[PDB]
Amino acid sequence: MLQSQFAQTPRLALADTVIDLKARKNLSWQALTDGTGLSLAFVTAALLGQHPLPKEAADIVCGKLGLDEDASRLLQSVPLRGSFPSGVPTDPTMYRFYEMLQVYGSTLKALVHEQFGDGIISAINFKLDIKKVEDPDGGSRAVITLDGKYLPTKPF
Amino acid sequence: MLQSQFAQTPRLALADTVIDLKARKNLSWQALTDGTGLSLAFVTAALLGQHPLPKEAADIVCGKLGLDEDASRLLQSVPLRGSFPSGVPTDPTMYRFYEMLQVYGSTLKALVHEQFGDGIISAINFKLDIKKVEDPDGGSRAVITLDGKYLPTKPF
Amino acid sequence: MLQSQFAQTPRLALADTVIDLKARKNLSWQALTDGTGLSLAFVTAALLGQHPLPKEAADIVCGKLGLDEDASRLLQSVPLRGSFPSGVPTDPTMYRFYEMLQVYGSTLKALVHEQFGDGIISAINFKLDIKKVEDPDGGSRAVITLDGKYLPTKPF
Amino acid sequence: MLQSQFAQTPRLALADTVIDLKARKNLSWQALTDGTGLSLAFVTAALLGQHPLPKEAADIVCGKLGLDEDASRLLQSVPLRGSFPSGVPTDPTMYRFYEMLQVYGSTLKALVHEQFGDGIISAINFKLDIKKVEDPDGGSRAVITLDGKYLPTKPF
Amino acid sequence: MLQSQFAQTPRLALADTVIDLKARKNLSWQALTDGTGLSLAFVTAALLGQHPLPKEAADIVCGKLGLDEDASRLLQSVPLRGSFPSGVPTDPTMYRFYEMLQVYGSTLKALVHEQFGDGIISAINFKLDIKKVEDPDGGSRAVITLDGKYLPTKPF
Amino acid sequence: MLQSQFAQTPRLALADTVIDLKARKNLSWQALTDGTGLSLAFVTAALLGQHPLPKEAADIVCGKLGLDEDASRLLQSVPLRGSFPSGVPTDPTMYRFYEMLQVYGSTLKALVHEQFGDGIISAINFKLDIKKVEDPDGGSRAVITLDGKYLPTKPF
Amino acid sequence: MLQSQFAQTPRLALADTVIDLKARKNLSWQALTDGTGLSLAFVTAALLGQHPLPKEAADIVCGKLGLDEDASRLLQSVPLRGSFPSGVPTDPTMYRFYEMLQVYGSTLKALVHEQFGDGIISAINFKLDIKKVEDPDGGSRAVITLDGKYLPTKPF
Amino acid sequence: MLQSQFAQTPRLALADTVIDLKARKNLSWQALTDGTGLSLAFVTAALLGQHPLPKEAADIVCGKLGLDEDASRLLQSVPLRGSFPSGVPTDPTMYRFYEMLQVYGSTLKALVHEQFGDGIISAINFKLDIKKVEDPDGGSRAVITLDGKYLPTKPF
Amino acid sequence: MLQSQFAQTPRLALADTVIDLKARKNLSWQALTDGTGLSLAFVTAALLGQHPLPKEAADIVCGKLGLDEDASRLLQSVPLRGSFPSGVPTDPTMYRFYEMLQVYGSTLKALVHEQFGDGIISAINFKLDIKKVEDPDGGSRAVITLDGKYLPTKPF
Amino acid sequence: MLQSQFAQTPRLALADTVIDLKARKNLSWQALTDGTGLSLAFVTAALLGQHPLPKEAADIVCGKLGLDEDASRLLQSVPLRGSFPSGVPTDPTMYRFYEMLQVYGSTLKALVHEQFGDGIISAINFKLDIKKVEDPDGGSRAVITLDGKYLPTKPF
Ligand SMILES: [Cl-]
Ligand SMILES: [Cl-]
Ligand SMILES: [Cl-]
Ligand SMILES: [Cl-]
Ligand SMILES: [Cl-]
Ligand SMILES: [Cl-]
Ligand SMILES: [Cl-]
Ligand SMILES: [Cl-]
Ligand SMILES: [Cl-]
Repeated sequence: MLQSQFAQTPRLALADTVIDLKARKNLSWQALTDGTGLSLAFVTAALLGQHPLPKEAADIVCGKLGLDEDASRLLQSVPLRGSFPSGVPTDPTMYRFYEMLQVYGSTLKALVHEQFGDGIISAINFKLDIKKVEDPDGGSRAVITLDGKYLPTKPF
Repeated sequence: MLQSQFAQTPRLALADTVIDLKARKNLSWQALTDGTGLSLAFVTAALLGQHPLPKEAADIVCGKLGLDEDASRLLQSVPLRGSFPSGVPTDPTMYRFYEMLQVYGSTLKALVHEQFGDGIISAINFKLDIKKVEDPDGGSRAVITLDGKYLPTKPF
Repeated sequence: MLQSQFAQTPRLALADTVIDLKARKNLSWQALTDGTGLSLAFVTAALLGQHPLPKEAADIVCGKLGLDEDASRLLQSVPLRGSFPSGVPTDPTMYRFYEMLQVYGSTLKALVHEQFGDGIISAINFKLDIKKVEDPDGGSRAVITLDGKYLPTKPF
Repeated sequence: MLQSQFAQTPRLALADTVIDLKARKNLSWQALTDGTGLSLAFVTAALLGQHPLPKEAADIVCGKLGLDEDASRLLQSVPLRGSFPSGVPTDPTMYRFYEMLQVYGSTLKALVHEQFGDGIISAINFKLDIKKVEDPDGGSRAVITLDGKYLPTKPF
Repeated sequence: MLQSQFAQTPRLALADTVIDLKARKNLSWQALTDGTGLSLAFVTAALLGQHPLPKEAADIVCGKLGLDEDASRLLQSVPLRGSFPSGVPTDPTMYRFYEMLQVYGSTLKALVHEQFGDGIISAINFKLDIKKVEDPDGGSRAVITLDGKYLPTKPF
Repeated sequence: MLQSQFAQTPRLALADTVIDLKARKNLSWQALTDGTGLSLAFVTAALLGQHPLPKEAADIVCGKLGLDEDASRLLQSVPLRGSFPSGVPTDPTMYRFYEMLQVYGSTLKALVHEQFGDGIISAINFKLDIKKVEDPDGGSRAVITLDGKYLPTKPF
Repeated sequence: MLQSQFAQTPRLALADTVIDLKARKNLSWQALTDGTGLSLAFVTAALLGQHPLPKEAADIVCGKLGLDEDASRLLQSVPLRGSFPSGVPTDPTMYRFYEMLQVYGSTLKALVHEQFGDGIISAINFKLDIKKVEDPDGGSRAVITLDGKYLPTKPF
Repeated sequence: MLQSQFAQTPRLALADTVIDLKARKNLSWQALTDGTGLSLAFVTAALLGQHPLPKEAADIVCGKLGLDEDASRLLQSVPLRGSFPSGVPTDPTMYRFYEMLQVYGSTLKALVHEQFGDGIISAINFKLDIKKVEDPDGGSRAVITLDGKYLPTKPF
Repeated sequence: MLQSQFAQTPRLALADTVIDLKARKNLSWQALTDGTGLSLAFVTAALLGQHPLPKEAADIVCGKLGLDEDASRLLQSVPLRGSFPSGVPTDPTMYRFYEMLQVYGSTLKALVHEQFGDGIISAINFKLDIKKVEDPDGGSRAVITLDGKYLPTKPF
Repeated sequence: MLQSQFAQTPRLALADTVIDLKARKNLSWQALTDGTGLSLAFVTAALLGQHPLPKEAADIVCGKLGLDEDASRLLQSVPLRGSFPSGVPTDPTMYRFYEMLQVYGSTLKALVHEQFGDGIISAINFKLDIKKVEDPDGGSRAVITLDGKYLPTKPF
């Protein structure tokens, strides 16, 4: 039976505990995802308070971190989502993604309506991934793929 | 001498004109991008006030819309960027991209630091692309690629 | 080719014109919906700047109001939506619906997750209806029906 | 003597305990409502801090959860209401209901004044219910009914 | 058909005109209320954009100010209400009433629930009046009466 | 020596204690006022953190609630006043008074200047009272009297 | 009959005209105050939209600037006061007075309650003066005197 | 070596202790300042978290309050200043000083530039004092003196 | 007599015309500074509304831009300063300077207090310059020098 | 594996400890920087929560303060950066740097586009330095150097 949260505090406190135990055991997010059968972006988001995990995955990650059954039960609950509820990010790393939306937000709207029609690209029927690729200039680039269902607005 | 704007008002008024003339001439954003040698998302963003265009591309787009030499010069100016300066978007289409950042923002930070290191993904050394694909369950999906250079923090 | 707006100013000015002409001609919202084949809530929202109308409906409503082809083209454009972008409403009539959300918002979330699962009730695959009913206590009641698709959040 | 709260902190803390105990005991919101004679939405809202319960109902739900007399006394107090006092929700499930109000808020006002008159649809003399129905595509829909008394504004 | 406003701008502009003409003709608010059969507080609020007037009263006030049929029709339309939509007042005269609410707001809630019960004192089924009385210490006092219907919150 | 607070936290914590003890003893606000010689609204506001009480009254109310000398000393200290410092109220009961000010705020200013002159109605040389009347339409009404000294603004 | 404003726009527009005409005639604020019989701070505040002037003073100031009777009548109206309604000042000169309040605001409250009692120092029964003094260490100092009536808070 | 704070929390907690011990010992702000050789406004501000005290004065006031050497070391640290960081004050006593700036802020700017020139009146090279004077019309007045150095803005 | 502005609108409108005329004549900011005898950063800031220019410099730059005597007089007026009064910048170029303050703001305070003492680094007795330097590792760097007088906070 | 923070709370609590221990041992920021091989501004920012330290440097600074291995591990984690996430600073020392951005922000943008081109000055590839210089007029000045890489916008 699915349980849900009405406030962020319990799952943010669990995320605090994950960050601490992960650092103490010198673990990576990839290591916590290994063996769950789920995607790196989904499992990491769940541990940071933004998704529930299915029971089997929750128990797997909880064993790796040394978390108990109470923690696993909480990880399986549907959270109250939002990773920056208290204002636009000040952190440069997070801010750049907001800046991408500032520069291209109106473009995304315009091109969605041209290429698809009236409606939205879903954030729920939706997958996200990030990959590192080499830049021909020698550096590296992050390629973030947003893959969302088009939901049309139809007259009724 | 490259020129720049100190306020959004002139380029937003020019964007207003573009929207109106594009509708009057029944044009697409793709048609305005055709012949510029630049990508759809970049030219559309420029027309909506978020990038300068080089002189050649500015003159081509202005020719298609019936805009004069003053408009083309304004289009070649460096703008004061930002497509939603007056609050989080209320428009559902733009809001969904903000929601993606709310759910995955902390995950993106965590995975950038794991896969790249301390630093940022650029929003200016940056490419944006939208593809429309078929949805297996019926309908269509948008696959949006954000491609940004990794810039490391420099200890000093 | 479908056209879209990047700012609210043009459609809000058209809505201003609609309000003025509707009053001068002593028309009702029901009369403006009559003959479109569309629902009262959808057509009224479109006229107030929150939806595009298809060409045939746009042409019919503009005929009743005495609006020209430029207005009809604008009415057919996809708007930048949001009926209160400048803060929580002060108007008592609109505020009561906001108050309903303040009192029951956490309940709606909890019961959606219990009866449907993780995910959302859609605001896009969505229909709205308002009915007037006579109250046994004397007077009347409004029965507002929100009818939205459940979109599940699935692990990936 | 009926008692009331002047701050949200105690009832939010009680709601915290309800969420935790219902998860620990594998109870549903419907299970807690059973036997109170009150509607699911009302009892759930009360437990989440937005209504008082009558003594009989409060003792019923507290008995199921293992909460003591101090908790039941607090549940019987009139709360300081508001389920999102610290900003527009970031949670997608809650946000969609806010978005419905952004798109249709001005329409609701217009149609209330046309069909009822000057005045408001009450959020106090008011009932809310949520029903799950099938969608033809094999999924499901939520039909949320808002049923409020019309209170007229009359000259004085 | 009763008409309504969706934006404040037309009625605020009409209020602007009223203020200017009132000053030019050396009129009082009492003089504009005289002959309408309505209360000073209601007619004054209507002229300042916060209520509609019935046709007869609207034509009378409009006659005293020299306003035409267009102004009178607008005065008869249901407004989008709110006399300070852009922040807490800075004006000392209005601010003091806000301060009374800051000092006594929690007291009013506490005493309403004790003397009436759970529910609200209505701002819609509501009358306001201001009286001037001589202060025994010299000077004068304003006695402002707020007279609102108690609307109970009952379980459903 | 009269003492004063620089932060709300201690008196808000004392108010928390008052609410809890009042509920445990099934007391009314009227019972706490009885025997102090002061008005219900003043004593209630003091206990909710918005006024100091004189020593005699502070000792009487503390005796009824079971509060010690430390609580009484704090009740005698001048508070940092303000019953909603963190935003416009979400609670329906408190909000209605704010709405009253939104609708009639500009009217109150206009009528004060007409009937008194330039200046303010005091929130300091000020008395507040709430009375219940059993209204012929069935139910009851609250009659709230705001009684404030007129303080004129004079050239200097 | 004393007239009053409900919006700042007319007096801000008059203030714009004053500033422009003052610059064209190379006048000082002191020259505009000369002959009115009123204080420099009061007349300057009036011209900047924050006080009404008496008829005789309004006429004298209007004659020196070349302003007409419409301007004088508006200058005699009671304004909607507030010189920074749109946020904390960014201007360094005004900001320093705000900073004085940030550093010493809690001290001013504490010392008012110690030296006077519970209550306020009036901003209405109030005089402001600024004086220039030479600094013994070279340069000059501004001595700004705030002179306000103590209004006590008394139990009722 | 001079120490400094980067967050307000420690000095606000110390100010909390000062307020409590001052009340327990029935001391005045004047009594705490007397014997330090410093001005009442400076020492009171320091104790409320807004200035560091020199070692000799810090130990003297700590001796009067019964505070230990840890507290004195904290009182000697340069604070992160600001007595209302969380919004415009709601407290009437503090608010009147803010209202004074709302009414006269633009006047102060205007007269500073006239009597001194471009630049600022300093809030750092600055002294404040408060003086109680008797009012001829019965009662008392506060005379608050702000005394700041003029720092000119010169072209460079 | 030195003149000053009380609102930003005139100088922002003048800045608008500067930007437009500078682009039409294809001028550089350096070209506008040449011949004034003043620094590039000061003259540019003046033209963008943030400083007054001396008469001779104002007349020189106005001659180069084709602005008339009215514009020069406005350029000689002391402005109401602030280049982003309407929120944190969205433009990436301006935002980075804000981001440096976000990252290093607490460090600047700490190191100012250690190296200088209690007090401030002045923004008024202050010079700014920006210089382009080659980066030893490739590309270019901007070196922005902030040169401000230390003003100590001393006890009084 | 590099670790990162998702919330500011742990590194802000460590900064609290650093400040306390630094004062207790009467240390300077320079003494904490000595031996790290890093610059004063970088190490100080790291200790205040704004940068990770390399292991060697983290261990050295922890040895000077009496901090354990948990503190050092935390200092090596990439922080969620931002030294004023809860509003514009009230602290005068910090505020002056914000004020320099208010006065010169548009100038910096303008001159970056003139001297470098379209793009930004980095806050990430960035060095900060403070120098104390004696003022000829008596006293001292801070010469603060901001040294950031120019990052060009890449059209695509
Ligand atoms: Cl969605
Ligand atoms: Cl949706
Ligand atoms: Cl209601
Ligand atoms: Cl109501
Ligand atoms: Cl008052
Ligand atoms: Cl006052
Ligand atoms: Cl200063
Ligand atoms: Cl300064
Ligand atoms: Cl950067």
